[PDB]
Amino acid sequence: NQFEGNDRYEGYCVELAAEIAKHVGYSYRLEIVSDGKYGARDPDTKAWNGMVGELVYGRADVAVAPLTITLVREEVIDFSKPFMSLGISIMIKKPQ
Amino acid sequence: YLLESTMNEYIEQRKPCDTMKVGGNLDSKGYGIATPKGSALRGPVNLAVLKLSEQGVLDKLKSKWWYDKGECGSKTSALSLSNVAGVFYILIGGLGLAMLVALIEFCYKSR
Amino acid sequence: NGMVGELVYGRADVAVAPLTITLVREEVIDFSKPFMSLGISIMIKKPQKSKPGVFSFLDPLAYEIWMCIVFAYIGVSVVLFLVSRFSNEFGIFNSLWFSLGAFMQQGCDISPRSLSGRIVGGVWWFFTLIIISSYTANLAAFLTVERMVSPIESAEDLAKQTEIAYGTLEAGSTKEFFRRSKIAVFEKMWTYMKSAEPSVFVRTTEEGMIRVRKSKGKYAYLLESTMNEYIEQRKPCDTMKVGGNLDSKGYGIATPKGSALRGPVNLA
Amino acid sequence: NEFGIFNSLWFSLGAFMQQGCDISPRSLSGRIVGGVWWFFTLIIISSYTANLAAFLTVERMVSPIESAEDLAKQTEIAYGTLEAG
Amino acid sequence: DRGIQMLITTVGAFAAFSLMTIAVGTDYWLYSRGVCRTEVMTHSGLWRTCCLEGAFRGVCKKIDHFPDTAEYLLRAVRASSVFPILSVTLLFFGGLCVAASEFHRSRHSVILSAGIFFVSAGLSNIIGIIVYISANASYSYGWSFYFGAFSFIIAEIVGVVAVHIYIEKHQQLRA
Ligand SMILES: CCCCCCCC/C=C/CCCCCCCC(=O)OC[C@H](O)CO
Ligand SMILES: CCCCCCCC/C=C\CCCCCCCC(=O)OC[C@H](O)CO
Ligand SMILES: NS(=O)(=O)c1cc2c(cc1Cl)N[C@H]([C@H]1C[C@H]3C=C[C@@H]1C3)NS2(=O)=O
Repeated sequence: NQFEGNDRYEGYCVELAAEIAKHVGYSYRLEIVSDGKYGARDPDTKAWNGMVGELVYGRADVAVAPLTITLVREEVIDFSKPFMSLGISIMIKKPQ
Repeated sequence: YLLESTMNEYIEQRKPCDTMKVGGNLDSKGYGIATPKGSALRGPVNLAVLKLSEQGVLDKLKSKWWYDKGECGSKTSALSLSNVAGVFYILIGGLGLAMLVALIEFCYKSR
Repeated sequence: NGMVGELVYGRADVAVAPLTITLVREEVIDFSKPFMSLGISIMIKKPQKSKPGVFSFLDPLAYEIWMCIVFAYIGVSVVLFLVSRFSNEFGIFNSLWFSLGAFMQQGCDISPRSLSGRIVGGVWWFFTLIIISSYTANLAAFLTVERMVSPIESAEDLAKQTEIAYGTLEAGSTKEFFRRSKIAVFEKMWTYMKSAEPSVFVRTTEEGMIRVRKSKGKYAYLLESTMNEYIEQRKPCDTMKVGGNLDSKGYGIATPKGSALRGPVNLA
Repeated sequence: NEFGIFNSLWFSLGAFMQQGCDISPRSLSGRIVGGVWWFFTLIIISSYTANLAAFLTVERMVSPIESAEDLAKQTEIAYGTLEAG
Repeated sequence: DRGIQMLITTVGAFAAFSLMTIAVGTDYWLYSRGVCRTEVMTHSGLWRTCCLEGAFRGVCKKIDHFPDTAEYLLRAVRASSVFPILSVTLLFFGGLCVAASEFHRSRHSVILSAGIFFVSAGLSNIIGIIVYISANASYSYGWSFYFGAFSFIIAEIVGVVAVHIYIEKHQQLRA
C-alpha cells in the first residue's frame, strides 16, 4: 500500500524484467494477468486465456512470468532461449 | 501434487516444511520470455537473456531467491557426543549422588 | 572457423553437432531451442583408494566422545578414591586401575565395599556397557573402509593451487567463456591459462582425456559436463568429474542467419 | 564375604553388567540362583547388543512413491495438476 | 613433603581458577564459519561470535541461544552457561579454603573441603563441556576450549593432593 506501480512487487521475475528492460532500453509497467491463469487454448471456443491470450490479442507486449516453453504456445507467440530449467516433479507430504 | 521442479524445491525450502519432492523429474524443459508473434522485441530480448546468462546474473538471481531463502535450513558413521550424551548425564548424576551418600554416611557415623 | 565459419560462409545449411549456444555465435547464426543441457566441469585422474589409518580403531566414535571418555575416566577414578577414603584399598592408583579394568571389561583384584563406592562402580559399569556396546557394534566395518579423497574437489581449489595444471579445448566455447569472464575465480583461471607454458590447451577432447590420464594426477581438464560424464563411464574409467558445474548452458541446432529452415527446425 | 542383602544386590549387579564380583555362592541353592541369573543375563545382554547393532545401522527411510510408476500403480493417493497449465 | 604438597595445591588451585576464568571470558572456543552480522570464518565463545576475515574482521555479536522439553532444557542450560560458571565458583571457594588452611590450622576439614570443591569443580566442568558440544549440534576447537579442559585436569589433580594432605594429617595426629 505504501508503494504504487511496478514497485509494488518483488521476486525473481521482477528483477529479471528490470535487467531485461535495462539491456533492451525500454520503459515498462508490470500488469498482472486478469484471469490468473498461465495460458491455454479452450478447445471449444479456440480462445487463448491468461498471459498467452494477453500476449496474442495485443494487450501486452512481453510476458516475464515462469511461462513454460511449449509447442502449442510456440506456434502463436515467440519465446526467447530458456532462462531457467525445470521438469515435472511429484510433491508429497513429508512423513514425521 | 504434480508441479514444476523449481516451485517444488522453493516450497520444500520453506515453513511449514512438511512437504518434499519425490523421485526424479518426469521431463526436461524451461521457462522463456514470451512476446507477440511478429514483435520487434523478439531479437533484443533473446540477446538480453543470453547476456544475462553469460554474465552470471540469472545464476545470482536463482541463488538469491531460492537458496538464500532457507526458512528451514535442513554407511559407517561415527557416533556423535549428542547420541550418547544421556549416558554421560547418568554417569555424572551417579557420581554426584555417590558423593552425597558419602557425606551422609559420614555425618551419621560422626554422630 | 569450423562449423560456425561454414554456416556463415554458406558451405552448409544446418549444424547438428554439440554446438554450444553463445552470445558471440548467436549474433552471426540463428540457434534453435537447446536440445541438451550442460555446464563446464572439471575432469581429474581418479585418485587411489586410501586405505584406513593406523588409528582406524578410533573411527567408530567421534573425537569428542573419546575426549569425554577420558575425562569421565578421570572423574570416576577421583570420585571413587574420595568416597572410599571418606568411608587392598582404593587409593588413587588402584582407583585408576579398577576403573580402567571395568571399562575394558576385565576386572581386577579389588571391588568397592561401601555404599558410595558401589554407587560409583555401578554407574561406571552401566556407562561402560552402553559405550563399549556402541563402540564394538560395527567395529570391523570401520577397520576396512576405503575412501577416495579428491585433491581439489572444487573450482576455487583448482584456482588457488599451482601443482596441478588445468587446460581447455581451444577454439571452443569453454575457452571463450574463460576469456570473456568477469568473475574473480574465472578471471584468475584465465590469467593463469593464458600465460602457462607449455600450453595447457588441447586440440581435441581425446587429447585432453589422454593428457589427464598420462599426467599422473597433475592435469585437470575443463570440458563440458556431457562429454565428462560419458568419458567417466567408459573403460578404463580412471577419470572422475570433480565438483559441480561452473555454469549452465545448452546445445542448439544452428542455421545461417536469414535461413528458411530456422522456424521448422525450432518446431522440430 | 557372605551373601547378606547388600552383597546379594552387588553380586547380581556385577553379574548382569558383566563385571564379576568379590564373591560367588558356594551352596547348591545359591548356585541354582546364580546359574539361572547368569543364563538370564547372557540372553538379555546378548539380545540388547545384537538389537543395538541393528538400530545403529538402519538408515533407509524409503518413500512409498519414489517414482512416477509407483504413483500410477496405486489408487489410494489422488494426484492432480494445476488447471490451464 | 608437606611443603611440596601445599605448593602443588596452591599453585595448582591458582592455575585451575585462572585457566577456567580465562576460558569462560574469552571467545576462542569454536572456529566455525558464520556471520558477525555487522558466511565467513568466525571464532565463537560462550557469549559472543566474532569474524576473522573480511571488512567486519573484529566485529563481534552476541549469540542468540534461542533462535520438546529436552531441547528446551539443553538450550536453557547452554544459554546460561551455568555449568562453566559453577565450575569457576567452586574453584574460587576451593582456593579460598586452601588459603584458610594456612591460618586456622586447628580445623583439619578446611583442606578436605578444598579437595571436595576442586573435585566438584571438575565434575561441573565435564557437564559444561558435554552441554557445550551437544548444543553446537566443519569446525575446530580453539585455545579457550582447551583451557577449560586443562582446568579440569588440574582441578582433579589438586583435589587428589588436597585429599592426601588431609589423610596425612589424620594419620599423623591419631598416632
Ligand atoms: C548396592 C548396589 C548399588 C547400585 C548402584 C546403581 C547403579 C546401577 C545402574 C544404573 C542405571 C541408571 C538408570 C537409567 C535410567 C534412565 C531413565 C530415563 O531416562 O528414562 C527416560 C524415559 O524413557 C522417557 O523418555
Ligand atoms: C552346578 C550348580 C548348578 C547350577 C544350575 C543352574 C544353571 C541353569 C542354566 C540354564 C537353564 C536353561 C534351561 C532351559 C531349557 C528349557 C527348554 C528345553 O529344554 O526344551 C524345550 C522343549 O522341550 C521343546 O519345546
Ligand atoms: N541456474 S538456472 O537453472 O536458473 C539457469 C538455467 C539456464 C541458464 C542459466 C541459468 Cl542461471 N541459461 C541457459 C541459456 C543460455 C544459452 C544456453 C541455453 C540458454 C541459451 N538456459 S538454461 O540452461 O535453462
